[PDB]
Amino acid sequence: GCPPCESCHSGESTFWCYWEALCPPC
Repeated sequence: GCPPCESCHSGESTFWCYWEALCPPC
């Protein structure tokens, strides 16, 4: 499950966005 698109891709503190990174934008 991809968390809110406000994070990840140079957004907020990246927890798994540098690792899994499978979080498409809204």
